[PDB]
Amino acid sequence: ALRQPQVAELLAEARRAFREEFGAEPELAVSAPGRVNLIGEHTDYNQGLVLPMALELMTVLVGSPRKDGLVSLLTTSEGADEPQRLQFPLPTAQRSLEPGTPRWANYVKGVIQYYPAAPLPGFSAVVVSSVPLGGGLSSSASLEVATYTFLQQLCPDSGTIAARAQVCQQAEHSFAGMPCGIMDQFISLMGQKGHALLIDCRSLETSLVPLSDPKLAVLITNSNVRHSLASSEYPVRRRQCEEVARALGAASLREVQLEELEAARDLVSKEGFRRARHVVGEIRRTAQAAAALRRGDYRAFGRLMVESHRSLRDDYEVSCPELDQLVEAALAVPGVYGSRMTGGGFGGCTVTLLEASAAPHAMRHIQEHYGGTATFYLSQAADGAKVLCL
Ligand SMILES: O=C1CCCC2=C1C1(CCCCC1)N=C(Nc1nc3ccccc3o1)N2
Ligand SMILES: OC[C@H]1O[C@@H](O)[C@H](O)[C@@H](O)[C@H]1O
Repeated sequence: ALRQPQVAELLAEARRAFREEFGAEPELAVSAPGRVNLIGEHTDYNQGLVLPMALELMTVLVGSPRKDGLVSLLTTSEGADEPQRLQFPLPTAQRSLEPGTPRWANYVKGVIQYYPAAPLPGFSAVVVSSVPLGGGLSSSASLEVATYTFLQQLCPDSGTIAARAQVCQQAEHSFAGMPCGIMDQFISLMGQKGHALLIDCRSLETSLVPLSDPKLAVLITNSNVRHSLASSEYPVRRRQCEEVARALGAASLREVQLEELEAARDLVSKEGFRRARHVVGEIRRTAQAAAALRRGDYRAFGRLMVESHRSLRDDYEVSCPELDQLVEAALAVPGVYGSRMTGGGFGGCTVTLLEASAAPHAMRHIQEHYGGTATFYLSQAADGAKVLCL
């Protein structure tokens, strides 16, 4: 059985908690979703192509401006580290915000710190989410983009959608010590109901690709494991990629194709060569997968998904036995087109494209084959960041 999601239920929860917490009805509501990457993994920081969609799993901030220049936060999200409440003054020229405890508030502090428009007033907010915290569906990008979307109501920015992704990304880098690409923040902002989003991470061109055929489902399976390497080995992959680009005199691996890589094998470590083969291959597969998805060629799409996983398992070596066993189980189920790890790896989630009617059978079979305890979301493509005046 798939874990259910909510929206107005989250707003009502947010709202009740805020009224209890601050003695007044909140003035403002925002939402930003988590994401699944359908294909195009470890390409965003390589100026590659990614094809994410926004989930119905989302973060909701409910708040009001203050006159006293301080920020007061409650989260009801479980899994959030103690305390559930934090207050801090706004940063100034003299005194910047600092990352620390509790860690959940670092995402909000980071976005406030890098917010490009003045004057930013203080505010009171309640934070809720259905995005499982650090389960591999970009809970942190959902919190950053919801925060960003809230600040825009306190003090409108004059900029682009990418500029806002970059701020949220700077918060992730500087306040959470995770040097991510733009994919997660970009999809949280840019998502549309019934669409995946093709992101060119070189040009920052985006295209909404239809994905709401009722005979098709996206099954997210959470391994409910996260090896420490998810955190430590992510920045290592970015450096090895930079090292290969650098060796080949390329601005980025986007500029490099397997032929040029094959010819500069002497110029690069055995592992360097493996990381680049995945990225160069993964960029190709993502363009092929976009072309496939448009035609409604799910069989081809699924094949490209399996190739992405094999590449991530063997060349990028960012899978783990848990994810591999989850992908093995999925590909054994009749009506499954394809399965792969999604996001950073070393745990988190798999994404499976399958005929809707196969989902019940696939969930039973994945669970019985999974040596741990799997969690399931059946995900339609959802809207990106929204605002509701209360
Ligand atoms: O420990 C890690 C390791 C790296 C991945 C990651 C975490 C934690 C950090 C804060 C405490 C819980 C776990 N949280 C997130 N994301 C997040 N999204 C949130 C939305 C609403 C409220 C709180 C939220 O925390 N990501
Ligand atoms: O495709 C791998 C992805 O890993 C995520 O953890 C990261 O936040 C994204 O920016 C992207 O690099």
